[PDB]
Amino acid sequence: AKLHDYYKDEVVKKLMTEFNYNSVMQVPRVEKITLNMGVGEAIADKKLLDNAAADLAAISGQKPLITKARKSVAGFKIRQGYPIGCKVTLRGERMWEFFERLITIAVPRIRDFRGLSAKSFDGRGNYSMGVREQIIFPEIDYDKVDRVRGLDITITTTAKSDEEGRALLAAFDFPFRK
Amino acid sequence: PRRRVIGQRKILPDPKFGSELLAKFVNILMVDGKKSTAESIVYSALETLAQRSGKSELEAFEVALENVRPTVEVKSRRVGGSTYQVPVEVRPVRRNALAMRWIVEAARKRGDKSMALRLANELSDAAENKGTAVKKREDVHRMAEANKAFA
Amino acid sequence: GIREKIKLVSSAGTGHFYTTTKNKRTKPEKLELKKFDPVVRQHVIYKEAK
Amino acid sequence: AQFVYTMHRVGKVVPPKRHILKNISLSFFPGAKIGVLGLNGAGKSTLLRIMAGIDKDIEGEARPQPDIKIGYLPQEPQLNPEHTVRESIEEAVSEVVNALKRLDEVYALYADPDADFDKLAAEQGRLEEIIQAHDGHNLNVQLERAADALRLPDWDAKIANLSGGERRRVALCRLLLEKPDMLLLDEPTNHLDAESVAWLERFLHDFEGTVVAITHDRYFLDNVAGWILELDRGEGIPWEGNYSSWLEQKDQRLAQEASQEAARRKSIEKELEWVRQGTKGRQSKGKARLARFEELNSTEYQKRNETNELFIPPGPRLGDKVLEVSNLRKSYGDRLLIDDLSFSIPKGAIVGIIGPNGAGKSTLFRMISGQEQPDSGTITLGETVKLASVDQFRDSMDNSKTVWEEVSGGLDIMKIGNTEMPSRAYVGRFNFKGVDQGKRVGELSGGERGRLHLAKLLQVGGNMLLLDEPTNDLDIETLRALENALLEFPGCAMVISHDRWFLDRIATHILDYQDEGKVEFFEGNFTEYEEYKKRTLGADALEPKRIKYKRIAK
Amino acid sequence: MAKLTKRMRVIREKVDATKQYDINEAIALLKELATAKFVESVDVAVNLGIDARKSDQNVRGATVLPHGTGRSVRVAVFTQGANAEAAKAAGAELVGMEDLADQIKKGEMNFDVVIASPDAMRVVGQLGQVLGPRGLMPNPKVGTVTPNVAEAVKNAKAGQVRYRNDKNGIIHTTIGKVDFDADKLKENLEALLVALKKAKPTQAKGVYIKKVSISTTMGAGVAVDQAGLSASVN
RNA sequence: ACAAUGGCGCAGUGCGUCGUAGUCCGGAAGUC
RNA sequence: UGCCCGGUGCCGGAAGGUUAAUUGAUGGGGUUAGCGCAAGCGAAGCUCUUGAUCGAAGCCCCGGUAAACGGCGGAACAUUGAGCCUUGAUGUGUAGGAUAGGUGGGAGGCUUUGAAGUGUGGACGCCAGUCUGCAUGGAGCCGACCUUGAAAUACCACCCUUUAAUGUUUGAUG
RNA sequence: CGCGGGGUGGAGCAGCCUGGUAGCUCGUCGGGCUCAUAACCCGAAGGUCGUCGGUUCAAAUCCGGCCCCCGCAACCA
Repeated sequence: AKLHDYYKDEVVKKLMTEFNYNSVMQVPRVEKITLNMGVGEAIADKKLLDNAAADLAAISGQKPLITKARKSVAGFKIRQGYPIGCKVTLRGERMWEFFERLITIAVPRIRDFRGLSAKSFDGRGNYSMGVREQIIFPEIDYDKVDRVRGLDITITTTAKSDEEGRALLAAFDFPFRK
Repeated sequence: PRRRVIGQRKILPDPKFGSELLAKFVNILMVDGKKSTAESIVYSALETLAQRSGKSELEAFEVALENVRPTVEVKSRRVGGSTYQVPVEVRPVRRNALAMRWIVEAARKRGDKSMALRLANELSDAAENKGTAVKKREDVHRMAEANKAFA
Repeated sequence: GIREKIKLVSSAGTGHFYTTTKNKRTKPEKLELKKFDPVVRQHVIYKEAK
Repeated sequence: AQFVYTMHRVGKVVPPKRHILKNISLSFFPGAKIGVLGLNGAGKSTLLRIMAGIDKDIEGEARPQPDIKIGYLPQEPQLNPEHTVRESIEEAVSEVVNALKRLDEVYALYADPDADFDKLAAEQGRLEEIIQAHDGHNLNVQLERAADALRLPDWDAKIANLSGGERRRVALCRLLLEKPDMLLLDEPTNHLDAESVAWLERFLHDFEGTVVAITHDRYFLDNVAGWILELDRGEGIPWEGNYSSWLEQKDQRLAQEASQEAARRKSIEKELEWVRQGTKGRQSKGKARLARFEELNSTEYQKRNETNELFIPPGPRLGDKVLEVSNLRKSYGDRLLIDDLSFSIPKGAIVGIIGPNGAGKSTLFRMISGQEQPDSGTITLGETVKLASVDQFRDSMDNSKTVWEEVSGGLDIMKIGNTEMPSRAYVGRFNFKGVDQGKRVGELSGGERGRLHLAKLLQVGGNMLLLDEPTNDLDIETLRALENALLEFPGCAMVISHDRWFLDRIATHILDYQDEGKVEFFEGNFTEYEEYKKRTLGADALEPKRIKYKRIAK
Repeated sequence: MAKLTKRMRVIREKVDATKQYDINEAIALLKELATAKFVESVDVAVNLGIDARKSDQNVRGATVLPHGTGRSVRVAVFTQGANAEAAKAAGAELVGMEDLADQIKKGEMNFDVVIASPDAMRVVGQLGQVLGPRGLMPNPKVGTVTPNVAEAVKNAKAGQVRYRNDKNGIIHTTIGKVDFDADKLKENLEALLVALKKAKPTQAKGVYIKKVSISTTMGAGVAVDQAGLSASVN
């Protein structure tokens, strides 16, 4: 709803004219954002994953994709095709929607956070980070969830450098209020 | 002691009705040496029975006294290097002494929220013959009936 | 072991059967398929199993 | 003829288990009252499913007399959820009621100007032959009054709200109006109350042409009970009589047989062991080692299910007050189930619950589990109390699911109550070896479907058990197992029974549902209630009423 | 139920008890063993092989026998409406619009033949299940309700007999009185036997008679060897 | 110490609270 | 001149288990008087097949045995089942206490006493009722019953079952 | 060289043909009963199942590969 527009006009031209590019397609556009929870819910309990699923589906408007283990591990017993966690890939609408909610409300509510963190880059231009306590989102509370989990995030973007990604991040609005 | 054994020593009366069966009843029920907190919950147990049931307060402990009272008991009698359990008929003096104790032990064991509550349960189940006190007695009965063979 | 031999009986055509195998180890259910009937000269549901 | 039913070399081969019935050759004659006995997996319910014609995938010939009507009564009847009157009228008098309705149309047609009088008079002949051939019919007040005398719920009541015995007693009363001549029936003693068991005993005992059932009660085996068909290696052994000393003899016949077989095998192994040292090998190395071991030396299978036994999960640690009911009242329409009922259950307490089928016992459970509310009065549970409910209605998702999967829910690791453990090892503590786990719910015996049921609902943790009719589907070695398990559990349970020993195990307290809105609570073992009952009886003796005649004799 | 009383034992001890005889001999015995009670009516109780449990034989019906049965040929019609509209010409003996069979517990018996109609039978007579302790109330079990009342009445007046098998194959039937001539009696007997041959057992063994028992309203009965195709009656 | 013959507050006692819980218990342990 | 009866051999016992010849019951099949244009159904008699019923020794089992082979570590009659009658007795799956199997006959009695009542002995917990011995009594109970039910029970055939007694027939043992 | 059995806590053994729980006796340890020591009572600890890897989802078990101890045979000349 909100961030979508602030991205098109203000953010995009700011990055353009820091790398002095002449094409507006050489500007990073966010591509997707992944919501993995895989804290082993389905290794000792099939329905705890069903739960976990529903909880990602409350913040995203629709059911998630159930993830699965890709080979045999001896030290955790599991096998290829075995459920073990759940993702929700977000492109478009739901990306925006989430992105907003997140930075705006959630990012203040991160433990002892008060500035900027833009040092975690893949090599291409892509950003990730974790979530220890899931209740930091505006619609997830402890007086709503049955027991608390974390989860983690993978922000993909058409950047070709970490100069690029690193700037993108700082050009967004962290307001320090609820 | 084997020479200077003696019987009961002067119990202090019931404050309310004056019965020295009730006097004993209270005595027994106390713990940590307080008659007050005892007799307090006792009268409460009587009232709740005489209320619910509708019966006199009198017959609420006197036909409870009759149905918890035993008639035979089980003596584990070692008789040399051998040992046999034998019955004998319980001594009249002891016979309702035992009764009143057991009605206090029954409510201590058999649950509910408070001891006056637990006892106003047993005071029913006494006189009806199914109670936790009733059980004790319907147990030393079976167990003097198998050993009836030896004596 | 030996995957069991059933004899799949017909009920709009032949009075006989076609012959095949199935795993009864994992199917207590009675087998049915469309197999071709020379008496009717048409394909048809075949039924019945061991 | 003498053969009312006859059997020629009948068998059944199940290659996962063992051969479950073999070479059954029996002849069933008029007047005989036969109980078919044996363990789970002895094939006793299957032998009756064969004679009823339900199961016909067998070797040999299972053959009924050509003029008999044959009645069969399963453990879970085919009555639809529909109403009591509608299901009672359905498979019995329908064929006669349709003939009586066409016969009324023919009456109406005799007064119609265009009806064909000659075809009306032939339809009337073929109708009156049907109504006479059937003989009985719906009638004005009979079946309806007979069902009320035999105390069944409302004629406008729903068959789906009706519990084990009632639903079976309707099914039976119906079945009997449909096919009388020979009775084939599937452990009829389990889940049918005192006045219904005394009724069943009387009826079976007076019966014509014959009776073939199953039982797990020592009173049945003394009163009905002319002949005993023992099933256990898949062979049938009819024995004429008798009394509970035969059961004791059977236990001693198997202990002798198992030990004599175990010695013959061991005896053979010492001779086999030397052989290598310097025989020629000759007939022993082939006949002994290859042929005898695995198949011939493998008779000890049925006796081994006795020491697999069974398990109940113990509680989560829990306080002194578990359940508090005060002045509870509950009714269904016009029928008062519960009225001013008060009790508190202490920790370590095992509460036995007695009285008729449909007295209101499951409706208490439903109020405790919040699927009902008190009409009047109150039910308060402790805060940390977790419930584990076991019904009469033991239905499930599908019949082609494995034992392990139905219990595990597709988990290798289960959180059983407050504690993690491997699922396969948990499912086995209910008597299930790896080949019995891999079998399907439709394949299983009732007694295996019983251990299966308990193994499933007990995974949520054994904190407060609400068990309705535990003995229901069980075979006697699974009955010993449940009892042994229960002797080691801590308690916090409210349990039903009808079985005297099982009652003796489950009381440290009694809830006796006596009459409409009369439910009595007493605190003690069933032996204590018994001494109290004998004291009431004493006083009842002097009082003149013909009520006391039933406590005296039948 | 009560069974074989002192009065029957003693009457039987005077002339004869439980044996089969030629039809001429039996009837002579029965006639004189009669006691009184009231002037001697003969009825016959015919045991044959039944496939009646499965209605694969007609031995519950009613047919006209050549001479008018009983002592008076007594007919009552339970009927209503457009069926006995067409018995206007012919005439029903007695019309019960609902209520007409009720005299029995006042010491009063009265019908040879109860004719019933399709509108009436649904009201009155449709519970044929129990009529106890006698079978006289009108029932589905002998069946054939009226297509018009007219023809049914004409048949009954002429001499129609209502017969059922009991339960196990005894077919009780009124032949007539003992005052009827040997030749008039013979005919009814012969008639009941051809009525059964028509209606054969299909696989109750081919037997149309087994044991013939014979009776009168008061005396004591005797059994016949054969009653139908042998010669004469008296 | 583990507790309502009690705990806390305004030996015993008067009120009021907590209602059987590892709690307003005890000072984690502990259910005598 | 000791220890071993688990093995192999044997002896003593058969309650149960398995079990021959014998016996040939039931089911199934063939034929076709006959039913039907009719498809197809099929009696009787004759056969083709299956093998209820009985049934032992052996064998499993139970008890012994090593101066057995060997091994000695790490024609009558008594009793008693069953097939037919014959002669009785309950006939209760819903009310109705129940004796309401079910149909026909059928409204008044000999059953020379059959009253019935009062009481005795047995039978049914349907012990109201009747069944069924014997004393008083040489005399009519009982049918709107009393009562419910759609139906009510006088009184004669008689139906089969649970079962009893006589006549038996038969199979067993002794 | 040729055949095969058994390696399970400190000792001596079960489990193993049915792969998902390592069970028993004695000793040991801690607490009691003795003035002290045996016995006795209560409670607990100790095991890569001789190993190495394999099929399997998973091996004390089923299958192989090494290190051991004990048996059988070594004969017609």
